[PDB]
Amino acid sequence: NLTMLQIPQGERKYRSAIEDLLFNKVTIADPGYMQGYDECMQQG
Amino acid sequence: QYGTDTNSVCPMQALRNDTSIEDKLDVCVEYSLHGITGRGVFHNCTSVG
Ligand SMILES: *[C@@H]1O[C@H](CO)[C@@H](O[C@@H]2O[C@H](CO)[C@@H](O[C@@H]3O[C@H](CO[C@H]4O[C@H](CO)[C@@H](O)[C@H](O[C@H]5O[C@H](CO)[C@@H](O)[C@H](O)[C@@H]5O[C@H]5O[C@H](CO)[C@@H](O)[C@H](O)[C@@H]5O)[C@@H]4O)[C@@H](O)[C@H](O[C@H]4O[C@H](CO)[C@@H](O)[C@H](O)[C@@H]4O[C@@H]4O[C@H](CO)[C@@H](O)[C@H](O)[C@H]4NC(C)=O)[C@@H]3O)[C@H](O)[C@H]2NC(C)=O)[C@H](O)[C@H]1NC(C)=O
Ligand SMILES: *[C@@H]1O[C@H](CO)[C@@H](O[C@@H]2O[C@H](CO)[C@@H](O)[C@H](O)[C@H]2NC(C)=O)[C@H](O)[C@H]1NC(C)=O
Ligand SMILES: *[C@@H]1O[C@H](CO)[C@@H](O)[C@H](O)[C@H]1NC(C)=O
Ligand SMILES: *[C@@H]1O[C@H](CO)[C@@H](O)[C@H](O)[C@H]1NC(C)=O
Repeated sequence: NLTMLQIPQGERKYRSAIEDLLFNKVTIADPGYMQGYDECMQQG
Repeated sequence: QYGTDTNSVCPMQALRNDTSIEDKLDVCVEYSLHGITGRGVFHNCTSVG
């Protein structure tokens, strides 16, 4: 059973189930490559 | 002393007319607020503090 290591088969996914579980346990800030300047302009 | 009170002491020659920030949001301005001066960008927000 290789299900956990495969990309599940709308827009196609880019992470396997185990990759999803690993990334969900790590807190990483979003650098905002596309439009982060305007998002930061929306101060809070 | 600087920054130990919510109000200030000012020489009369330094006083200027009040202006509003409503039409100057999200742009860099010089400010003077009850004697506290600086440069900055202002945005309307939910009240904290
Ligand atoms: C040849 O190569 C090129 C280059 O590789 C290929 O082109 C890429 O193809 C993919 C797939 O089609 C494109 O992906 C889509 O891009 C959409 C636009 O993304 C931008 O705008 C987003 C905001 O609108 C923004 O969030 C996004 O940036 C975040 O995500 C990217 C990764 O995708 C990160 O790198 C960024 O740092 C940033 O990350 C932050 O946010 C993430 C999301 O919360 C966090 O995970 C992350 O940690 C950060 O916090 C970017 O600037 C995007 O909208 C599309 O999203 C849909 O699909 C993905 C993948 O399945 C889902 O995860 C999304 O949820 C979303 O899902 C659903 O999509 C369908 C269809 O659109 C929609 O109907 C439905 O409503 C959506 N519903 C849901 C559940 O949300 C997607 O990511 C990519 O942009 C292309 N790159 C280009 C053109 O340069 C090309 O395909 C290759 N060709 C061949 C033949 O292979
Ligand atoms: C192979 O293993 C995966 C889990 O690693 C199994 O998938 C899970 O199955 C349970 C019970 O049906 C579901 O609640 C989970 O959501 C499934 N996880 C997924 C789909 O990632 C899978 O059924 C196994 N395959 C076989 C035939 O044994
Ligand atoms: C400042 O306000 C006073 C009182 O309204 C007014 O008399 C004065 O002309 C104003 N000064 C300027 C430069 O507009
Ligand atoms: C600023 O935000 C407050 C609270 O959200 C709102 O009541 C107020 O009207 C806003 N100010 C302006 C000038 O729109």
